[PDB]
Amino acid sequence: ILLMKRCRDWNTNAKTHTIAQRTIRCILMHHNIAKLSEIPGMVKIVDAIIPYTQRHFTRVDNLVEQSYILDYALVEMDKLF
Amino acid sequence: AVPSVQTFGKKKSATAVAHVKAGKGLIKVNGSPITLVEPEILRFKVYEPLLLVGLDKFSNIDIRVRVTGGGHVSQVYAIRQAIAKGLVAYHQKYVDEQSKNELKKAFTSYDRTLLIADSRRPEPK
Amino acid sequence: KSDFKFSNLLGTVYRQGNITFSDDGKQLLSPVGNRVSVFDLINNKSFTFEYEHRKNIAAIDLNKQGTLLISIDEDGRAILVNFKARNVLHHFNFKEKCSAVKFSPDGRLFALASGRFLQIWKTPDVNKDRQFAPFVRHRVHAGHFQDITSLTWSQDSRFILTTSKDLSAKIWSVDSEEKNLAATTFNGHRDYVMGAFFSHDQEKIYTVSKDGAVFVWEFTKRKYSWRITKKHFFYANQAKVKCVTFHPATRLLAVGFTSGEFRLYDLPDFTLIQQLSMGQNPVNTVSVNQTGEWLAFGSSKLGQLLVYEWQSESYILKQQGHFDSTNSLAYSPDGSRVVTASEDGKIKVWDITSGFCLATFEEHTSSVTAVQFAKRGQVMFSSSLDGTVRAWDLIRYRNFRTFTGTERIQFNCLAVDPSGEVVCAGSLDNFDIHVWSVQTGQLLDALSGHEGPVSCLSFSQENSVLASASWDKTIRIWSIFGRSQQVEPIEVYSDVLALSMRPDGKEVAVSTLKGQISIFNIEDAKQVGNIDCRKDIISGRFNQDRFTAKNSERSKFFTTIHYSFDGMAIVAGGNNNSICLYDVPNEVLLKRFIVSRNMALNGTLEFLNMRPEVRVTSVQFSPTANAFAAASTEGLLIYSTNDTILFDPFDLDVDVTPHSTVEALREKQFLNALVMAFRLNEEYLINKVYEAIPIKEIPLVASNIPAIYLPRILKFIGDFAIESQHIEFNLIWIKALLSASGGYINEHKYLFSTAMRSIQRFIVRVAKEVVNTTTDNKYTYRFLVSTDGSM
Amino acid sequence: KISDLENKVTVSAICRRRLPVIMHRLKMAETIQDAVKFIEQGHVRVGPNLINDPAYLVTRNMEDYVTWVDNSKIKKTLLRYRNQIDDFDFS
Amino acid sequence: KSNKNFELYETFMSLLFKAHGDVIHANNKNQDIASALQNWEDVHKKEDRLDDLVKFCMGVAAFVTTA
Amino acid sequence: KELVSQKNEELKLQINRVKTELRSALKSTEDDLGFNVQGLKFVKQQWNLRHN
Amino acid sequence: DFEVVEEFTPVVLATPIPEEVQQAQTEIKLFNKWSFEEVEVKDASLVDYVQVRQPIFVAHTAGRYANKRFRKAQCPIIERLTNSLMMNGRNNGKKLKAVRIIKHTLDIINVLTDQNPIQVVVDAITNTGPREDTTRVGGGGAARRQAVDVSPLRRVNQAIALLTIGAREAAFRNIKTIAETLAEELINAAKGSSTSYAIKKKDELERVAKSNR
Amino acid sequence: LREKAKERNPDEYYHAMHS
Amino acid sequence: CGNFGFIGSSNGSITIYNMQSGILRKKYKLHKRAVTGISLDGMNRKMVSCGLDGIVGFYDFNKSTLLGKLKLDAPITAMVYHRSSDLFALALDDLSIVVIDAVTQRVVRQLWGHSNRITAFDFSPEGRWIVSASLDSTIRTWDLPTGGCIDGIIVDNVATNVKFSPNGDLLATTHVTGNGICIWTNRAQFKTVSTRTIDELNDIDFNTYTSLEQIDKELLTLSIGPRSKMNTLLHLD
Amino acid sequence: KNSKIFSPFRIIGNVSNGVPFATGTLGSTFYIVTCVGKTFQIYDANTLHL
Amino acid sequence: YKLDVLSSVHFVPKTISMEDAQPLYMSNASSLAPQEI
Repeated sequence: ILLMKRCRDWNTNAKTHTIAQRTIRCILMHHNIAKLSEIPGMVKIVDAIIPYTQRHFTRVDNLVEQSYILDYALVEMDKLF
Repeated sequence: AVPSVQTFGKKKSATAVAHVKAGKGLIKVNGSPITLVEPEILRFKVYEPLLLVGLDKFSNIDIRVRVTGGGHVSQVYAIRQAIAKGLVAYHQKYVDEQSKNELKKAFTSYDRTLLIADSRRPEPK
Repeated sequence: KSDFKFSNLLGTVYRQGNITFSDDGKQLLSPVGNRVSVFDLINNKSFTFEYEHRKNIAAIDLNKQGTLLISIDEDGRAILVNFKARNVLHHFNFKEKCSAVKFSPDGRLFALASGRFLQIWKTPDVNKDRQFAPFVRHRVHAGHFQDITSLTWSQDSRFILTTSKDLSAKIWSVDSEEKNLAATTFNGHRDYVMGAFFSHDQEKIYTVSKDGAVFVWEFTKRKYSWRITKKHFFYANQAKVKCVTFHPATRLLAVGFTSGEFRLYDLPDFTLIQQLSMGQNPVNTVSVNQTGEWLAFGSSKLGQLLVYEWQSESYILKQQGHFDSTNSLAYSPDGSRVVTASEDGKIKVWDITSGFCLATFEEHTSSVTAVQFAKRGQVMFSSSLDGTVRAWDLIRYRNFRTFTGTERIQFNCLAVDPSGEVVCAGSLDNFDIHVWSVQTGQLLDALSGHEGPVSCLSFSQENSVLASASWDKTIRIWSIFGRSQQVEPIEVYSDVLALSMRPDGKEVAVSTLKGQISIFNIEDAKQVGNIDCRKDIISGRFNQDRFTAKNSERSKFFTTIHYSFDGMAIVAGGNNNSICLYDVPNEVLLKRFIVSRNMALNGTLEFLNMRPEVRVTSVQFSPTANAFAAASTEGLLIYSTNDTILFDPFDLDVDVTPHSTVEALREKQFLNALVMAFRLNEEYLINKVYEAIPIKEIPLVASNIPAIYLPRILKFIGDFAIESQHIEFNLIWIKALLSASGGYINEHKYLFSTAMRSIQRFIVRVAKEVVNTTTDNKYTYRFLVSTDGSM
Repeated sequence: KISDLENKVTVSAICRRRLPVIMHRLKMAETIQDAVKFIEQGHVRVGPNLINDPAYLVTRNMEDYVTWVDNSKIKKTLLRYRNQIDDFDFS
Repeated sequence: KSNKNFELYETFMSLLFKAHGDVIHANNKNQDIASALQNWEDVHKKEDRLDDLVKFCMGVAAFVTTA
Repeated sequence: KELVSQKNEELKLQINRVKTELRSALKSTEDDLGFNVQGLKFVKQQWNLRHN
Repeated sequence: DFEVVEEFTPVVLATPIPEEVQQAQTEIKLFNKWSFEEVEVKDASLVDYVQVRQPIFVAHTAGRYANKRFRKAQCPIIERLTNSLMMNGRNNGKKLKAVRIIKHTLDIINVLTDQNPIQVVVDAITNTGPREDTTRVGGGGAARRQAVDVSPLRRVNQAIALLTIGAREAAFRNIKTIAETLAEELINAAKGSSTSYAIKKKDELERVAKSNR
Repeated sequence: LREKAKERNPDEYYHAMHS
Repeated sequence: CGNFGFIGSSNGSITIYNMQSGILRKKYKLHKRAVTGISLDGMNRKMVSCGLDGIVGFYDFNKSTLLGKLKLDAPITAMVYHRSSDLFALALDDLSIVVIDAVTQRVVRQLWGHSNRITAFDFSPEGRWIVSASLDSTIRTWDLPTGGCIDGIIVDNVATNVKFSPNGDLLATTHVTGNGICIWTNRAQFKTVSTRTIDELNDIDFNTYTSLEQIDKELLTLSIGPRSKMNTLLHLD
Repeated sequence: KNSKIFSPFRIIGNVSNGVPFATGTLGSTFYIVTCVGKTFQIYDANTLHL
Repeated sequence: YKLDVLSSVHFVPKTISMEDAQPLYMSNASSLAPQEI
């Protein structure tokens, strides 16, 4: 729960962010879920974790959506000659 | 008892009152006809109100224009403003409205300073 | 192109009269104001009927086949409408006051509460043609002493219960051959009896009173006739019974009292099933479904409507209009929702694909003035007369800035630049144009310049110049960015209202007080033309006049203007009941719509042989829907268009026939078939050839499409893909189209603007929602398999 | 004035916002007896829109713009007596 | 499997998961539910073609409108 | 508008390479983000299902 | 074939209007002598900065043409010519004097070399206005020049200033006056003779730009 | 009288102003 | 717009008068024999003259030039204009009906069928039908999209004139005898009617097309119906 | 003969042809009844509506 | 009410309970600013 407090500290940026997301990924896929639920006081920080990672999810979704202009430039450069 | 109409026009300080009524063509500035306007080089500046639309829209009317005040070129701008807006007022309220806003579209397509004047003074930067 | 039918009516969801369900529970129809509206409660949509009574409307129903409605006004002007095609059918006049009408359950006959009497008529038919005199009066009955307050029909078509304000509730037979069965007169209640209902087995008759008595009449012994076997009491303190109904097939009695409360009972044991309250103002009418599930309520003071599913105690719709207020509107620049702003002082956010107020915004104290969106339509603004303007978003639905002057001054209009940074507002009694930064909610500058009060503002969209306009006969072009603050005045002849700006940012249209419209270029300052519009609006002769009906300059001007997003058509409305729409390059009226025919509204008609007054305060075009909204005294008015019944083709000739298109399709020349159908421009042919093009040549047809049908194809694919179902086929078509012809629309940006709004709000309304739902399903699967919790 | 609104705002002040007496103090009429005749005949606008009921209270921010309409007999005879009848804008 | 009412089947499955998918997570990796939602995701993982399509189309629409 | 009109097979191959590897990287980090947020919302919702 | 008749009576007003005036009522000629039709700008890149698409009657259209940045590029080219010509110490506000000498000037370029005088003045402007230019780059104090280009508004402005000040320098105090010397300098700059002060200054400016480019 | 001229109020009208 | 009256004479002179004073405004002179059909768009931008030498003139009328002169190969009795769809229909004297549009000036529909002089046109307000009454005592309803008949009512008297309502429910036909004006009610706006040529694919027959439920198997659909059902289903707790 | 689009509705603008119209009393409102060519009309005799 | 009806152009009209006027049906504190949370 100390490392989770550090992860919640790290999560609210855009540079220190993928590090926090892969830390919480490794914890979440290598621990027990009932353990992570009944660790005392470990909902009062994941409720602060989830909207920041939702905002980052929509931001990286919008960036990977914007990345298709290279596909458009490719089909136009194919249509050129 | 004749159908008369009266309009006003003014650049800087000159003032031009125009009485348009049903006549037979004559156009007067202080009694003197429109061919004799004083500064002699802006006579086409005073002609072009009655030259954008054709003289056949002036065959039925006659215009007497008193003009006081202002300098030479301000007076002749006042006469062209009074002639133009007097013609469009006479056609507004004595012949057809389609001819009225056709005249108004022609004048505001040439330049709208023929009809209304930018009479609001300066910018304090 | 200007075939603007009157389609919807947002706002004022119920005004006066009795809400009725359809023959099934699918269509709830309500007596809004003058017209009626129909809400489709399963395929969730709404429309409003095109007819119009001459006064306010008083009683509605449709018969049990669902194929024939009759509405009837406050005086006796019966409108009969063939319901399943929205055509007005017959125009009868009953001779006196109507109270309530009711179709018989078979559909042959209907019954009418004509004051103290009772009318019994047989209906005309809808399969045969238009008659001339189709109403045959069957029988009148004249047994009461005072006016009838309601009717109920039996399950079969044999008996009606007429409950009246005189304390009798009388049972009357429909035909005189069996009249000796029951013509009896149940007395007994203390004050007025306001309902009388049969049971399922028609041996028990309930009668419900004003004070709250329920009497159960039964045919028992002491030949032997109609005693009262059971009495129930409601025991509201000082809340008399205001409306009732009783669905017999499930034994459900819904009673709404006169204090916003309603209770509802399982009647033969009289147990209180469910009791709640709507407001501090009386519920006026109730109605049930045919099958007992849905149960709708209409409160008439505030004008709100409930529907209720009471098995699982939950609602389907819950709307509320206003009481005689709609002061402005705004669309969203992705045309999916519309803000109205109401003179009571509150904002509503309707959505045009539904008909529901999905959001109120109750914040302002005093009246509101105008609303204006910015930045693709997820940030809006609202200016009040209270003394402030304020921001809102349409994601969290909350304020975040309250911009105010430091002086407690009201406002009249406002606008906001597209780069969502600055917000301008224009007041009435300090002659200025205030601007606030929307990043930090401070007052940027008191941008002065006029000599009088300003009345209408707009920012541009290409250079973001300001174009103020004020009652010193002057419009004022401002450039407020970049070290300059450049001012440029333009001087109009008469006083000035009602500015709007063309969406390409090259010219500005302004109304005048001398009944005219002008258009001005703004990189220049010369005019382009003035549409004269003081001969083609018909204001109404007031009932408070000495003068005539035409010469009096009452509302011979245009209080609000808007451009269209192609750039040519201008719609304009004023304080009179005439909506005009023009075009700019030919200066002529495309069309003129009268807005209403309510003689309850004072200045409505021209030859009438204080009051509510007809008025139109804000009109806007849709960014995509090819409709325009007016904000009248009634509510929001939606005139929509279509590619339907008007046959307006595009350079056809002798060989292009729909038969020729379909044979070219079956001979598989798909591009030739598509251009052969788009030259024809007909709805079913376009839809048929567009669906029947298969998938392996969408690159071929989207590459070899011509360069002149492309905005029409984009507009059609968007306006079919919103309410289509084939979302992968639509997405394949759009991918092929704006991959093959992407640079051309970018070099011809402006004439594709009313299409590229559509296929972008096709994506961000349904397709991105479906895609993030399947995204969440993939991530929940990946979690529920990748982790391991065995407690 | 904060607490002495108990004594001054009376009938003689709350009727002083009426359009007839504001008209008479603006000297647009001889008296109230024909000021009510003018504003009942419907010659007098305030702001952009015409006002006909002779019980209207013109507010503070509308007293500046309670003027006669264009195209009316009284505006025509006023400009005729002053002899400034600029007949382009209707009168 | 048949590509009909795709949004309704996706919201049915997400309704299942957020309603009582806790027992699914709990006795995850049982053979029955493992092969059941394994073939479910073997059918479902084809359904990101429209994800690729909308991430194309919204970006290219915004690009050719604005710049 | 000049990047389209250029004629360079090396440049368009380079664009294809940059495009596919960048979209692979962004979809990978979005995969991480979405898996984390759905697992965490499950954790919270079953805690509330226990003792809300 | 095709025919449209609008007037039917011979319209003669009660005041006798001159026949040249009622001939000019068909098509507006400059000074009632010169048609703005058939005037084209033979160079590109100076169209919409000269303005010969509006037939005016006399170069005295006194509208507000200076209270914006670029809206002194739409009042016509000969009005900008006479307004740039009006200014010195001996004359400011002598615009009717400036108009009468531009009237004599274009009249005598007609009587010498009849193309039409507004065509002569327009391609004179295009050949006069320079195309590259030098600026003082800073460098801490070194008098190093640098080569830049000139926008079309700067080309038209410097063209009318060079023509006017060349006629000033050519009739400061010698035999001719400003009217006929503007005529001779403007026809030399229209032909491209490299004998006029305008093309001398254009060749000098482009030569120093070419040199220290 | 100069002060009344500077506040002339240009919309005064009486019955006596017809001639 | 009501500010212009147009008069077509017996010597080709079409005079265009202003209306609210009666003075003459302009006078077009193109034909050399008489003029039988004059009309003008809503935009005051394209006017059509139609003279029984057989020629049709498209004029601009905001300028005063012409910009089109189509010739035809029959005399012309009468003309009618549908302004909402820029179309106009011409009688001919080889008994054809030729409808042509006033933008692209093509000969867009050539309608045969009648056997005597036709004497009544009218365009339906939606622009989908014309009704023509003709001196073989018939009344035929042409659908110009398919370019074919729909029905021919053989009325006993010869129908003189045929007009529509502004909202297309009433036909007002007067016949050669009978003092009154006969009124006909259509069944047009109550149901779609067939499009089938008479003498003496059902989707395009009945002029409507339902959307099929899916194109094929590999093309996704959505819920056939509403769209807020998904959001209500995902959030109804 | 028989149509399929337009059913005939009402001959208007015709009040008689030459046949003697008849009269009668529907209680209060006297009605006259006239012949027009193929059909017959019924008029009131208080307001002369039909 | 009585003041603006006197001083306005157009007319101005004016147990267990519920409420028909709300911000949103769907969001319901699942739409909060993360800075505030």
